Amino acid sequence: ESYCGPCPKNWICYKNNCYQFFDEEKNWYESQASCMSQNASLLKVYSKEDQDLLKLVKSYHWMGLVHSWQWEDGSSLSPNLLTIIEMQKGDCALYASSFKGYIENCSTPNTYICMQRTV
Amino acid sequence: SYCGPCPKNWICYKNNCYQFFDEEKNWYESQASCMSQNASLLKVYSKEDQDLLKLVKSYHWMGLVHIGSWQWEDGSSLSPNLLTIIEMQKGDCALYASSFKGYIENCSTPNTYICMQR
Ligand SMILES: CN(C)C(=O)[C@@H](NC(=O)c1cc(-c2ccnn2C)ccc1-c1ccc(C(F)(F)F)cc1)c1cccc(C(F)(F)F)c1
Repeated sequence: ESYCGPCPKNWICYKNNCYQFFDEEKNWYESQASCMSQNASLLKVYSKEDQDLLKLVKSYHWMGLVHSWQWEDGSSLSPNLLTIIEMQKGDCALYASSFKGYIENCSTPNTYICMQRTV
Repeated sequence: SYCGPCPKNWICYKNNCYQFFDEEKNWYESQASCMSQNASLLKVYSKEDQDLLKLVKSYHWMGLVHIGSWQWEDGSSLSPNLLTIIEMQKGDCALYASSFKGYIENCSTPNTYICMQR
């Protein structure tokens, strides 16, 4: 038993991370700017256990992974977290279940997931 | 602010706790499963407080049953203007589907289910 947060009211909270799904399709850069305007970043995958809700996410959504692969915050992609699969020539990646990243053209519009860490 | 309290591995949203269960069970077995977790099946009371339900994919048991109207496990009645009820099978139980639909279903049919706690 626990509390979850802190998060803004309109975000899903799970294991002290805040998540928000955006259905208006945008390219990777526009998606990044949208999350930033909400004091957040695109989804960062750092723990299969602490982010196991991602097993339930269907369809395909921008996350903050760019091409080695690294996150927006400049940190590296830890091994054993995502299976990166070629799909379209590009330097950005879409999250899909379960813990997959599909390589995609950064200019192609897609739905996206923003995330705020609380620590 | 903070959301909860909830059990550690449940989703929290606007102070309600939600858990999806992938093992298919009939309505009665699903009700017993949620009760074992000191919870109940999903109750829908507000499209605003529960707008995350717009994002739910597929069909899942909720706590709505027919006896002279539809009622939740807790005995309260279905509020008007909350769910569109759709009938394509003979039954006395209902599956939730987005967006704010209830599909009448045979209580004996195995389905995935959503538990909720508050
Ligand atoms: C992109 N989005 C939005 C998805 O993918 C959504 N996924 C499913 O709703 C979803 C898909 C499945 C599933 C397995 C195989 N096919 N499908 C559709 C099986 C179950 C669910 C599910 C059911 C109930 C709940 C609930 F009620 F406990 F919360 C949460 C998920 C989604 C992912 C993560 C969180 C949410 C939510 F609801 F919290 F906002 C929704």
